[PDB]
Amino acid sequence: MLLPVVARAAVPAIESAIAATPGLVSRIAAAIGSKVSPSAILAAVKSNPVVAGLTLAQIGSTGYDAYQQLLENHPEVAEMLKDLSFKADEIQPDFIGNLGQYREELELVEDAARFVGGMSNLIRLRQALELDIKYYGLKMQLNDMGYR
Amino acid sequence: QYREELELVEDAARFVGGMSNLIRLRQALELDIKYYGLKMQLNDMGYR
Amino acid sequence: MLLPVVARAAVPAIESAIAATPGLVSRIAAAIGSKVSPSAILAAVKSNPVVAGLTLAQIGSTGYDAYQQLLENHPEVAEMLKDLSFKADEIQPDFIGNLGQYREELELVEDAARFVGGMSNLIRLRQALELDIKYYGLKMQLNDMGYR
Amino acid sequence: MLLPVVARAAVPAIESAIAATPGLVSRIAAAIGSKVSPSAILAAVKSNPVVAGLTLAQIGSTGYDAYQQLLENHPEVAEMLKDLSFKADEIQPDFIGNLGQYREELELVEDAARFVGGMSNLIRLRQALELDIKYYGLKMQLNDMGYR
Amino acid sequence: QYREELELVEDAARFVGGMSNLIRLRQALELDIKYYGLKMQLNDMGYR
Amino acid sequence: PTSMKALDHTSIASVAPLERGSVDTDDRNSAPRRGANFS
Amino acid sequence: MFNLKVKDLNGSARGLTQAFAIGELKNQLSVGALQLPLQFTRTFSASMTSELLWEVGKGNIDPVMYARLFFQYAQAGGALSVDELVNQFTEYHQSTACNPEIWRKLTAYITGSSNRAIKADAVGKVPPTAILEQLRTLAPSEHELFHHITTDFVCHVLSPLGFILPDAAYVYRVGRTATYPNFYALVDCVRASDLRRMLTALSSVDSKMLQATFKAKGALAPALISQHLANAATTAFERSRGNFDANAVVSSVLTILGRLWSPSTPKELDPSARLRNTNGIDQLRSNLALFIAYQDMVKQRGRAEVIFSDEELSSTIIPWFIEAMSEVSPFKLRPINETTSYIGQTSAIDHMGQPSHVVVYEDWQFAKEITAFTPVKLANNSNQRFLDVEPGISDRMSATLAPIGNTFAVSAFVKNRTAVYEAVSQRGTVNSNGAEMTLGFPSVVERDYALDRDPMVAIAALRTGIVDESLEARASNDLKRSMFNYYAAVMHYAVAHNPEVVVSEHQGVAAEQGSLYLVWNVRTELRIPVGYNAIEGGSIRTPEPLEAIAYNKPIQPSEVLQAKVLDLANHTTSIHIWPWHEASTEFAYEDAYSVTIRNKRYTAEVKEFELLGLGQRRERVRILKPTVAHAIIQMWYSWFVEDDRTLAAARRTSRDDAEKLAIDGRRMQNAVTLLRKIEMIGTTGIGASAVHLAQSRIVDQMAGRGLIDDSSDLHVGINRHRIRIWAGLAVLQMMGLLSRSEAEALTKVLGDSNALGMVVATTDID
Repeated sequence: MLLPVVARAAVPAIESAIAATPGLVSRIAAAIGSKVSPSAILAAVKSNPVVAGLTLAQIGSTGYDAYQQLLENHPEVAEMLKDLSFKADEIQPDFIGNLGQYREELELVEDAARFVGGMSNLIRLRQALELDIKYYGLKMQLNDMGYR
Repeated sequence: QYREELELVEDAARFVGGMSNLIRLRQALELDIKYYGLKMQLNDMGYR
Repeated sequence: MLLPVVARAAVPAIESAIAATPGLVSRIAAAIGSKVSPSAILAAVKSNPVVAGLTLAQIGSTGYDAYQQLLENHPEVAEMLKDLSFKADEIQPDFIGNLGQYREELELVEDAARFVGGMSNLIRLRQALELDIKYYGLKMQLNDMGYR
Repeated sequence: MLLPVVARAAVPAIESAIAATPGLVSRIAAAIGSKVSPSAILAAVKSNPVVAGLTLAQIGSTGYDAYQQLLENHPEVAEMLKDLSFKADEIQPDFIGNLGQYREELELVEDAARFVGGMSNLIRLRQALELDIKYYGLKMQLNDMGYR
Repeated sequence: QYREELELVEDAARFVGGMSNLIRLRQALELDIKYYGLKMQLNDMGYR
Repeated sequence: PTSMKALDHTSIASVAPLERGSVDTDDRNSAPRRGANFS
Repeated sequence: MFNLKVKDLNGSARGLTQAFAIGELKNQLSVGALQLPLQFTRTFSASMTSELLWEVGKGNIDPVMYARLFFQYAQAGGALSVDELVNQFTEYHQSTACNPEIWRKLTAYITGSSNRAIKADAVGKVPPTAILEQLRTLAPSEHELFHHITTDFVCHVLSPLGFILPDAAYVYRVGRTATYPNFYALVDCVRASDLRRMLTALSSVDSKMLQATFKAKGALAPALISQHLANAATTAFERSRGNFDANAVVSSVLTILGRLWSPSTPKELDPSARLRNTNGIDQLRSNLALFIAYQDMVKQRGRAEVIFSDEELSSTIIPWFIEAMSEVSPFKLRPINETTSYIGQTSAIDHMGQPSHVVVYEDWQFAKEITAFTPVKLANNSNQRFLDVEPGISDRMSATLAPIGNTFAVSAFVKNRTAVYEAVSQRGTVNSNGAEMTLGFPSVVERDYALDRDPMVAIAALRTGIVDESLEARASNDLKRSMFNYYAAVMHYAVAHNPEVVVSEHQGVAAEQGSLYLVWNVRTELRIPVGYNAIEGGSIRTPEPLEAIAYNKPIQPSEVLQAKVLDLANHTTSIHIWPWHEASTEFAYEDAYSVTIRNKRYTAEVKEFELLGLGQRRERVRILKPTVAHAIIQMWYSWFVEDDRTLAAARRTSRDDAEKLAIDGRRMQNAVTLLRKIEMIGTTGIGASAVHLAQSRIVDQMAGRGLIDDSSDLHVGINRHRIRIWAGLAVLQMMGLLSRSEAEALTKVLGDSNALGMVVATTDID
């Protein structure tokens, strides 16, 4: 079924999207595999959380809000939701070879990293050196005044 | 008519694991080849 | 790192193929998945042996020599390289049924084999019988003289 | 100094490049920081292996052969030489973010990998399924004939 | 004139390590910033 | 020379682990972890 | 370290609150409105043990433990439940035993003889793994764990005759047990009573007769074996047949308890005068572990139904349900006082009475042993690999770690904490908030290291109550199962020290038809409430098990909690099939001791293989993780920086002379006890050899420059006290015990307090 807390907020979000354009109604009917009639899918949403999620993936404009709040309502649908909704990310032809050239380079950073400390430190230390000279003077002067 | 068919899935399911796994594994194979190359290369750089 | 002993031969071999025709440069860039620029792939070859192999599969004309020499100094890649480079051999529609008829026949050979000895023997013995008759006479005559 | 086995090949290789074009002579004089005269740098090459390497980086056309052979007989310079000669690989603006999308995807492969076995296996198993059906028939038939 | 100068390097050398290291470390800093971002991101994906 | 070839091709009796995992770790080398600075 | 604000419990820790357990996510939970009196005198606690490697290959069957393997294979294995498993086992057992052929075909293989008797001398030997290979083809299954159980059955009847090779061996790891039953852990342990009656039939077949008739006559056909097996395997098939659904044994018998606890049960459905008087309900009525199980039951199902006949049938269920649990199992009933024995409490009191901070901690016996193995593959691309324990690496560390052990015991951490809150607090009441409650649970952080998980999702599981989905199911299944232990382990504690408990029934939001929650009667003798309740009558009635803790007086833990290491040493030959790369840490280290002598910098690098006596760097070996050791030290670190932070926070705002000097009195006194402790680690076997070397890399680096020698009257001592300290971190750094970041901050704390400056100040006379 469907928990009521999800329902007070969730039901109108979908209904709004339907009223916005009919073109989505046919889409969700195809993806969820439900009767094309707007009353049908709305009956399905209430019934299963997994179904409710796939609908909110089909409409991301107004619907993104409830979807996130649905994550909190049901742990299980979201867990089995991440799999059912998936798209292969188009990979660039150049990419994997283009990465091959950085092999030499990254191994250089990690030699510098280990020496300094965590990567966070090295990012700091890099700035300290790049930093303007006057500052080294400034800090020296505060120590001259006996402040440290 | 689907009697023949569903019994086929559940033979594949039990082997792999929960139905959730098989849905994943199915995608892994359907997935583009380059990715297998990509992952191999990160292991070449010594990243696990 | 690619071993020098290989790399010495490998690099100019590839570079030669590139200079021969541009059409290969685009191909290897696709297969290895590297930047189309000839300088890029040449930077990749040096970096990884696995990559070096796939390139030499793409060009077999001039390149076959180095490839084998790569295979020698690197038994490691040999397994991995064999997998990444593969093509399903087109099977003839008639083949598997055409093989079904020889079931009766091969079982006949193996009955003859076991009797004689190893298959090597039977191939010999078959020739001995097929052999011309005079030879049997010849051998008999050397024994007539005393020769064994 | 420089080992003869290398030097034998090294010296004429450099000298050849010099005789090819003067434009390189000025370049190497700048990089190595040696007197511009062709006789000077040739005196330096013999003296230090580290210097000999940087020269062979400046000319890669004819020189790549000796360089590798230099690298063999001198594993010592190999570390030092690798550092002195370096160029930051130009990174594409899109790259790091473009990689961010594959986070979801690679974690999917490694779930499939662990199950099957080493990555090498999964690449095989993937082919086995993608493989044409007839082959499954073929193998079944050889077992029908009692072959294993 | 370089007396003053070389003694400066060898102060930096000893700190870091062998001269080979310092030549590396010098490059690491001179290196473009994006790379620091790149490496951070691979660690974000759980590679090491 | 004696031939150990035939004896070389073998299979090991297979078995399945209860909890799958730790598979790709067969061959890897993690390079050492440094200590902290000292003062 | 986990901090909660006891005043608002809902927000800070929802995991341990009761409002969550019975299904209130919203803030509201009923007051002491309606009530019924009760006393819980017993509980079901798991026996005290942790995982051990047990080997399945040999001919014995030990029914208790194979049962335990099913728990792990099905439950933590990612599969649905052990219930569905066991059912698919008895469909499998019916397949072979009731089938006449399958016992012939594999006795044709093991005896070799199809149609004729076998003499007494001509008896070959067939290795156990063999017959398994074929049984795979005969009676195929998707669970290998079944084939092992049948395989070593036939091995047991054939062992006396000697048809099989003894030598082969093989091994798995049984899992850890939750100390208190989750609802399903009841259902499981009931099915596992069936199973244990299954196996006890297989296990007990002697076949002595088949051994006697073989000796005298001299020979026997396979017709004697292949029957005598088939008689055994169908004795077991009897004993499986006709047992009750565990799911409906428990579901009912937790309901008909739940109706005789709750005061408000409608008379329309009232457990009848007979079953209330049933033998055994008396006892099960007063049992706690069931209650918190019941609360779970209704949390999930939301409801309950009694299918079994409300009278005649349900009075043969109970005596069957009791015999399941009561019999030796992982769960064995104990007097309630004992199961919480290790928890302990201490508080920081105001002048009036009430808590400012109050700490709850799990005592520990620090584990002083460590082992190091080298993994060995059987063949390329085969996962069978079996490790070799290497002594002489391990003898070093366990003689290194043994000195660490004595000085970190947990009680000395809180004994230290309360010494902080004495000094930092002002003189004035705490009305401003309920007293915050800090609770050390080294067991939490411990389980994160062996499972390799971010400590931040573990804590944030207790805080909000929901488990993150981003993680893979193998963790969540051990995370929630964990998060339930702490919940339970809390209420056993609260109840143990407040014997007066009262059972209400929640119906404010009408979430479920049946619900239950305790409310404690604790007598506070305090003026103002901590948490929020009216504190009326000189006793407060608080639904939350946490609040009811806060009003306790100090408690000293009477029993040390015991970690124990996994044991590789015993079985060396057996091939490990369980993944061992989860429990293994790579072992490698590098560090540089830098000192400045007469205006220069001298750095001594050092490597771990040198420290251990090894001459060469060997890559393979992997230290088996020292979790509980890394758990404690992790705690002691976070409480140290926490202390030293809270002081220097007050030290700024102190605005008193008398008090301000008491803070710096504390910090210094703290930091130089810190240091005398690390210096104590420096004298250890690794500490020694780290020092001896570090001085020696520094000497030969000064060879070139002649410079004058030291007094060493105190200089040898001053230099010495410093080099040891750096050993102290090096040993901690190289083993897992201290992460590199926190090692730096721990230098910085010891750095600015100028601890070393004050340590030497005791070695001079003026």
